[PDB]
Amino acid sequence: ANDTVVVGSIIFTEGIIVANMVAEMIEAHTDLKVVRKLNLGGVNVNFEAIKRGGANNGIDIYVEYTGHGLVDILGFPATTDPEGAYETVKKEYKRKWNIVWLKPLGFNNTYTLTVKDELAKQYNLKTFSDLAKISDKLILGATMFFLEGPDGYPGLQKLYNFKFKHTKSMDMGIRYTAIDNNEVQVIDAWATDGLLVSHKLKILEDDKAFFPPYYAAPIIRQDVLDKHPELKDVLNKLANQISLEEMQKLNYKVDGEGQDPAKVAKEFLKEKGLILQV
Ligand SMILES: CC(=O)OCC[N+](C)(C)C
Repeated sequence: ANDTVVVGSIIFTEGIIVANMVAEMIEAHTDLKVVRKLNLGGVNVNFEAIKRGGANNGIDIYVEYTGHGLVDILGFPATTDPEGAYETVKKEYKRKWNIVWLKPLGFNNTYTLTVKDELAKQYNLKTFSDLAKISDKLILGATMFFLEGPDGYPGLQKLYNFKFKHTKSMDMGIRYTAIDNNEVQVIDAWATDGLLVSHKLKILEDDKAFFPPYYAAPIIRQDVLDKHPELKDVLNKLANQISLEEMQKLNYKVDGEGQDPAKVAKEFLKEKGLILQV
């Protein structure tokens, strides 16, 4: 039959690694072949693509974050525990879109606000509220995802009354260079970022609990499951197989050591026995 499915990803390190793992798992454990589609734009492009589906110049599968689905359903930022966010997006995406959330991969790749350790020491910063009190002295460098998202800086700024001198929209790797050079003093470090535990930075505490959980999980069209039911158990073989620490190390293999994400993804799966060597 030569059936194929389309796995989509935004172009960023973690997204392409986990999309590749999904692709490798499908090709290793089923007869299906996988088109890897890369999307440019924000955290909405994959959602609109999966509504279209692989037969309609969209995608069939991608790895989504629970908190993004939660804020999209609610229309307002909220906080809840991981199960609250996961069960809510799973039930709602099935009802409204016939999209199936599979099990979480294991890590929570949340937004953070992060400063240099020395700045945190110079002002005894521990929390977002501590930072807000001195924010009028500081420049924020952040990803376009953070600056444009409803769950990002817009709602965060209003809750804490952040007063940064200005914000600079920056590519993901650039923002680490920028804080290192003191071009900015705060960045939206993401919890799994490969360069994070490598730059002498302090992650501050979200003391008012603005952000939702951001647990990554594969999601798939129901009609693709209807045609290839084996995909559910195959993709759920990834369930809880990637801790925060594991994801950070894979991200660093790409961003810090220059390895290509296809090789990084496949070697991880082989090392953990999730695929066998052919
Ligand atoms: C681009 C993207 O989807 O990144 C997911 C991580 N997060 C929640 C910090 C934005």
